[PDB]
Amino acid sequence: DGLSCATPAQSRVVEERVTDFVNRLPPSTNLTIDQLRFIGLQVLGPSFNF
Amino acid sequence: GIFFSGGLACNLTVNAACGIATTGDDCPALYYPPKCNVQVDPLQMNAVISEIANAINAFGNTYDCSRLDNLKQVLNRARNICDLPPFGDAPDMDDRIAGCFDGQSSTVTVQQLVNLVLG
Amino acid sequence: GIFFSGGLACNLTVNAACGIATTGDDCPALYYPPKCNVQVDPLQMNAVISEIANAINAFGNTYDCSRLDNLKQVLNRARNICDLPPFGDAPDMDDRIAGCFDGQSSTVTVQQLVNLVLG
Amino acid sequence: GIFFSGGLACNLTVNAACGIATTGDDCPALYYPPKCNVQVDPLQMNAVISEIANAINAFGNTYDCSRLDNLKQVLNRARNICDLPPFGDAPDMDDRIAGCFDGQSSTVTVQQLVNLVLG
Amino acid sequence: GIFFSGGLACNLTVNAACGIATTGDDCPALYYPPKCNVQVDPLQMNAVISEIANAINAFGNTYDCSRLDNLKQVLNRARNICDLPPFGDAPDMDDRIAGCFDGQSSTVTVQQLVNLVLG
Amino acid sequence: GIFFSGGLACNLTVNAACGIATTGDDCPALYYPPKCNVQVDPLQMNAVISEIANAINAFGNTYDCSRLDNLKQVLNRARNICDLPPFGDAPDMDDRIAGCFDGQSSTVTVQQLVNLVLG
Amino acid sequence: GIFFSGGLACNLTVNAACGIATTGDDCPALYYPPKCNVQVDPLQMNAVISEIANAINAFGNTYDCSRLDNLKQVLNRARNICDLPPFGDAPDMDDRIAGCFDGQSSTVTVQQLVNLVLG
Repeated sequence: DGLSCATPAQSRVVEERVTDFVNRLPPSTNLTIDQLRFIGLQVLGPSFNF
Repeated sequence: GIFFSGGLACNLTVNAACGIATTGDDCPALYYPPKCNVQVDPLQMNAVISEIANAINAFGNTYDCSRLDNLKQVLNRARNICDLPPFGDAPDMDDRIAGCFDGQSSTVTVQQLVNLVLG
Repeated sequence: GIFFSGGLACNLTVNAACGIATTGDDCPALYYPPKCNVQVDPLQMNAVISEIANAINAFGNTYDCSRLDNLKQVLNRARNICDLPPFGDAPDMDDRIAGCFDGQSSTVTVQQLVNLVLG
Repeated sequence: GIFFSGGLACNLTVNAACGIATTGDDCPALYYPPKCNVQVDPLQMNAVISEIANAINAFGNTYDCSRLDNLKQVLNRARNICDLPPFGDAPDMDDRIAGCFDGQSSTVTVQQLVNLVLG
Repeated sequence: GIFFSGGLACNLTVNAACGIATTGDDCPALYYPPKCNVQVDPLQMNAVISEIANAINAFGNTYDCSRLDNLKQVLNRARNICDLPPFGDAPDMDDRIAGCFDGQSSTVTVQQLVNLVLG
Repeated sequence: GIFFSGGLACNLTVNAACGIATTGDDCPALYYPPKCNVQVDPLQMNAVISEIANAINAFGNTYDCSRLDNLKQVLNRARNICDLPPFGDAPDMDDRIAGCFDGQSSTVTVQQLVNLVLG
Repeated sequence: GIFFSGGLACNLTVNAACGIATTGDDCPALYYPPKCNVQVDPLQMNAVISEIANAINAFGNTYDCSRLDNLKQVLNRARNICDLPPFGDAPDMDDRIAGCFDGQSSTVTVQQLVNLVLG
């Protein structure tokens, strides 16, 4: 939520990176919200709502 | 009030219902705009909080923060006829009685009631 | 609607009352997570404001922010019977009349009352 | 509850109802201060969403997110009398009949009406 | 001990029990808040262990680490009146006999049963 | 319930008494697994302490936070038939009296008692 | 068992009950320390769950997950006589009966009571 405020390039790359992260997650390991949120922060900036 | 101070009209945003009747050109109907860096105003939220709180305290009831259905109980007591207290005296010829009338929910005076039943 | 679309379930947060009957899955009951960084969505505050306003404008009354207790007045006009317009017509065949019958609030016909008063 | 936890009293902010009757110090009436570095608390907003959800769910009605007048229709169905279900059982002697009495929205037993109609 | 020191009240948590009769006011019926990262206090568990251990130790019984039904055995010994000690000497007339009279478990004096049987 | 939500079956862990009779598969008996990365659910401890609280209030006695022997006191009061209330009226033939018969704790009516003694 | 394997003595910590009778020192009573942080052992909590659940299922009752008073019901089953089933045969002279004697929850066999009746 909140990804429509960004330029299309950032939205596309964020979706690609989160898909890649979840697909490569090892078995027996938690999928925490902080990890996805870090993936989004590292692209959108630290003062973006996401 | 509960509307945004510098908001927009009804049709320039989303989730905004118009047709709202307000008193005078002041206190207008303005809602939040769909922008990226707009946050809900605390002072505007205080209005909604106050409206809900005053809605709870209708009928002299008291608001408890532990439960999340006080408005439901108030709105139930609204329709629950049994809630209405007994009348302290005996009726007379001019008092009115609740009831529906041909899809025109209204009140009927004991006068015409006694006129129809006496026949 | 008034629910944050990117939200959670009741048991996954606090101050959230689940068991909310909805007209399908397309409008699910979701709430804000108990985090210290999430922000309240304006395009939801719009829906809450629209709900309260449409409630106030019921019965033909008009909203006015000089009085933080408009919904209180609306509830009072919703419960108080007197507020009902007098039935501008003579009573007739089976115009139903309401009351707390046998414990439950319901309505009975005119003929049902004349059945007992004739006896 | 629906009040801001770290808030101030009613007379120290704006748009804050004064004299709200709670159920003890446990649930104090506090509103958002007029400062700048304060944001609407998502949990406090969850409280209000839950209250409105319960109010809509009352009277066996279900929520719809495509419409913005749900609470309005609930209030209308609360006031309307033909919405009340019809009664099938015969009214015993001790039922209740509602209507205006000396300018008051109350009810009287069937005894009063029958004893008056004797005359 | 029990009733976690920094806990909430009846409805503010999940699975809480209500109505808890407590001597004094400084021993409030508190429950762990249902939020992120709260950990149960060791000391509370110590108190609960103490309570369960005293309950098991009651009636002069001893605790075993290899058995997980000690409290069940103590409850069984509470029932099964055949575990009660016999009376050493001859009984007197003012004694009380247990029986469930007219649907309520009570005691009656020996004099009463002797008068009843002599009749 | 007081079991862990995502726990293991009866024989897949340690310190679990299995064969527990529950009402309905819907809520099975599940215990915490033997993994080094598990934390006790505070809601489960809330359920346990709620059970102990409901148990401690039995027989009318109130809970004391300072002293820690209370379940032992309630159990003692359970095996304290001397603490039973004396009966106000006179027993009849249809009343029941409990005792150890043939080794099992059971009851018999006073009519059987008088039939036996008259022989 | 329900104790802490690596705990300290009762006198060294708070909320600890001393003098707990146990089958030798191989089953010692130890508690969590108030010093350097320690998390409650999930296996010990499994032991407490086991003990409570065994206590519930006594007297042929079954555990419920919808409500949270089960142990209160079990304690009501104890100390309540007539719940005790009736005896099929007739009370023989040898059996024992209950009753408070000289302020002591003792029992006496039928021989003595029949002798008091005949005497």
